[PDB]
Amino acid sequence: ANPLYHKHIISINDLSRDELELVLRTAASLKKTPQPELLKHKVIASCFFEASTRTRLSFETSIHRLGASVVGFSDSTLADTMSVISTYVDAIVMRHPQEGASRLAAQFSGNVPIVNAGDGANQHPTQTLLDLFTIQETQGRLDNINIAMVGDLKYGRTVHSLTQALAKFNGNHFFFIAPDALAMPAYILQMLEEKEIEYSLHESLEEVVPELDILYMTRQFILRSSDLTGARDNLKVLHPLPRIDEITTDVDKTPYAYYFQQAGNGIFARQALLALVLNAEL
Amino acid sequence: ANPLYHKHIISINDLSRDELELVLRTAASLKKTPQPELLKHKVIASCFFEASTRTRLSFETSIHRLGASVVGFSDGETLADTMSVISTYVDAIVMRHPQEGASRLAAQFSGNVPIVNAGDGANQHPTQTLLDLFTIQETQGRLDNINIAMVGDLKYGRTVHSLTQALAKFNGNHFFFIAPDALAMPAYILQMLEEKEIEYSLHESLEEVVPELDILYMTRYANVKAQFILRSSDLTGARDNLKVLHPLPRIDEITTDVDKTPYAYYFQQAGNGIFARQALLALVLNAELA
Amino acid sequence: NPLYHKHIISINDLSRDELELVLRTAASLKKTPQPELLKHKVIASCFFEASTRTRLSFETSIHRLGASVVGFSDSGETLADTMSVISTYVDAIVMRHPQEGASRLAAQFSGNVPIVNAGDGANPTQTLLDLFTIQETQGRLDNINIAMVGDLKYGRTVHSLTQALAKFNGNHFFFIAPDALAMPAYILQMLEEKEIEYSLHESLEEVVPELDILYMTILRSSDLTGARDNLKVLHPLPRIDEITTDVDKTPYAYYFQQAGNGIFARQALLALVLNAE
Repeated sequence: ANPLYHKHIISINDLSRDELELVLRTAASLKKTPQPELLKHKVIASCFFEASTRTRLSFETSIHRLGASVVGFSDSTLADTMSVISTYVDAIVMRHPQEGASRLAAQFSGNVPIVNAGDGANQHPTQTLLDLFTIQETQGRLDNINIAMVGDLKYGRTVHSLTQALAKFNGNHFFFIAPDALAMPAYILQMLEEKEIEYSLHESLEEVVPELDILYMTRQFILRSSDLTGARDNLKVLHPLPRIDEITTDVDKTPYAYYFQQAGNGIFARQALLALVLNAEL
Repeated sequence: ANPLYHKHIISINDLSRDELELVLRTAASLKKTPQPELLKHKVIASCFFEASTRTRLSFETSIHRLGASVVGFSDGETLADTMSVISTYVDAIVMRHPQEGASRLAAQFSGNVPIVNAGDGANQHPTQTLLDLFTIQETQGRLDNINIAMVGDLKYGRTVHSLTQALAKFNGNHFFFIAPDALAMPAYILQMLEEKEIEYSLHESLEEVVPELDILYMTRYANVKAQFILRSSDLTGARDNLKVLHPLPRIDEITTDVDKTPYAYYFQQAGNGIFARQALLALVLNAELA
Repeated sequence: NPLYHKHIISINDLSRDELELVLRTAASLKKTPQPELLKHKVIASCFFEASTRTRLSFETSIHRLGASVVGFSDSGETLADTMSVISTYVDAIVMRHPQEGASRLAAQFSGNVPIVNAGDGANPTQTLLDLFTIQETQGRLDNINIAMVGDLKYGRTVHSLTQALAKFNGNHFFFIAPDALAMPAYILQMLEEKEIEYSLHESLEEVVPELDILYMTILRSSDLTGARDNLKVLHPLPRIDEITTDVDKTPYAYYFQQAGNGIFARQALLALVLNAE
C-alpha cells in the first residue's frame, strides 16, 4: 500500500519529505491527466462544522472529479457523531472551529480516514500542500528558491506551515517583509538558524523584487503592478486568499499574478490526497 | 458552432429571435428525449448568494438530468475574485446574487467557463423568461399571433417587462395590460411596442378580456389584491386553449379553486423550467448539439 | 412489487409481508450492492427541519444506488405549492417537516412522485433499521425475546417497534421502565388483543439470560454477565448517559452496526418504491 493509505491527514507535519513529494507527484499527474473514475462508488462526507465556502467547494469539486459522491453539511458528542458517520462513508473531510477537533474525530473514525480541511485557525494541511504544489509547478523545484513572505507574519496561519515545509528542502532563501509588530516569530527564525537556512529581513518589497522567485502575500505593504518592475521572468505572486487591499487589481493582468491559478491547484492537491488515502495502489 | 457556445447568458434581451427559438427547440427536444449523459464528467457550480430554493432546485435538477455534477452553496471578497477562483474549478457557473450585477461580472470573463445568470441585482432573470416563453410555445404551438394578458404589478417586476420585450420580437401578438394606475406598464415598454407597431390595450379588469385570451399571465395594496385576484368564476367564457401562468409564488393572486380548472398551468410552467435550463446549459457547453 | 410508486408515510402501514420484502431487499443490497439500480434518477432530500444523521443516511443510500440528490438541509407559500413544484422536478421525494401530517399533505399534490416520510412532527424509519438488525442477527422476527428499557411513555421509537414486532408470531416483550414512564395502556391493549406475551419489570439484570435482544433508549457491562450467546444490545441513538462506554467493548454491542444498517434499510425502501422489480 502507498504509505498514506487509510492514513488520517490532520497536520502537514505528519508527512515526511518523501510523503510530500509523493502527494505532489500525484497532484501533477492528476492535473496533467484526469482520472474521473478513480474513486468511483466511494461516498465522502464533507463535514463543515464551520462554514468555509471556498475550501468546501474545492474539496467537493475534487471529489466529483474523481468520480465519488459527496454527502455533508456546509455549516453547523463528536465522538458518537463520527462513530455513526464513519459507519456510512468511506472518508470524512472535516472543518471545525476548535483546533484538535479533527484529531478527535480520527480517534473514533476507525478505518475511515479523516482529511482535515482546517482545524482552528492555523492547521490547514491542504492549503500548505497547494502552496507547495504551486511553487513546484511554477519553478520546477522546491530547492534553491528565493521566496518572500510579506505582510502579517505573526498571525499569518498559512505562512508558518509554509516556512516549515520549505525548510525541509535545500538552499532556499527567505525574505521576511513585515511591520515590526508583525514579524515572523522567533521560534521560526530559530529553526531556520539551526538548519542553516538563509533568511533576511527588509522594510519593503521594492528593494528585493529583483531577487525573488516567489512573492507570497499574506492576508505600507500593499503590492501594486508598479512594484514589479525589474521582476525575474519566473516570478510568481501568490496569496492564499481572499485578498482585500494587499494586492491591487492592476497586478492581476501582469505575467506574475498566480493567486487564482494557485487556488485552482487546490483541486489537484486535494484530489491527490483523497486518492492516496483511499486507494492502496496508485 | 451553435451561437450560444461558450457565451454568458445574462439578459434575455441579448438573445435574437433566432437564438430564443434555438433554446426552445432544444428544450422541446430534451422534454421529449432526455439526454442523461450529455454533460457527463462536467462540474457546474450552483452559486446562490441568496436563498432561492425553487430556482436553485430547478437548476440543480437540470444539471443532474444532463449527467453533470453540482457543487455549490445555497446561501468581504469581491464577487469578481470569488468567480475568478471558481472559474478555475468548474465548467460552468450558475449565479444568483441579490445585489451585484451579472453584466459587470461577466464582462470580465471569457465565455470558456460560461456564466448563467439565475437572478441578479438588476433583477435580470433570463431563464424565468425562457421558461415562460417555452410554456407559451408548447401550449399555444407558436409565439406569434398570441393574445396575452399581464395582470397585476406591471411597473416594478422586471420579469413581466422582459417577457413583453421577448414576445415583441415575434409577430401579431396583442398585449392586454391590466394594472392599477400606480403600477402601469412603463412608458419605455409602450414606446417600444408602438415603434414596432405591436398592438396593446389597457383594461381596468380582467373580466373585460378573458374570452379572447390565449395566455393569462398573473404577476406576483389592500385594494390592489382585492380587485385583481383571479378566481375560477373569472374563467367562465374562456377559450379552450387558455393557459393561466404565474412565475410563483402565488400567495393571493390566484385562488386555489383555479388549480383544478383546465386552464391552470403555473405548476407545469414551473416544471418547464427544467427543460429551458437544461437547453441552456447544453447549448453553452456543447458546440454541436444533435 | 407492492411498494412500487407507493408513498411511505408510515412504517406502521406496512404489512408483515411488506416488511419482510423490505428486509430481504435490504439484506440483498448489503450482501451485493447495486450501484446503478437508480441510475438517472433524481431524488429530492427535503429537510424542512434539520436532521443531520437521518439526512446523511438517506442521501448516502441514494448515492449508493447511483441516483442524484437535490434538496435542502433546513428551512408564506403553502407546503402544497412547494410540493406541487418539486414533484415536477424529481422522481421521488424524501421529506422531513415539523408539521404532523406534512408528508401526507405533500402526497396529495405530488401526482405520481412517491413521498418517503423521514419524519413529520412528533416523528420513524428507525423502526426499519431496528427490524432489519433483529432479523440479521437473530435470523428471524418470530419467537424473539426482546426487552425495551428506559422511557416507554414518550419513546415513540419503542412504540412503533412494539407495534411492528406485534405483527409477527410468538414474540415476548420485557418492558422495563420507571412506574411513571410506563408503556402506555393503549399499546398493552393492542398486545393483549393479539394475545402477544409481555411482562413488566423494575430492573434489567434478572431478565438478561432470557433475551435475544436488549433495546435501550441504566445499562453497564456488569449487567450482561449471563447473556445468551446470540444476544444483541440496540439503541437508536443519539445516546448520552443511558449506556456506558464499557458496553461498546462487549460482544453484544450492535448499536453502531444497527446505525450502519440504515443504509441498507433505506436503500431497500427507495429501490422498491422506484423499481417494479
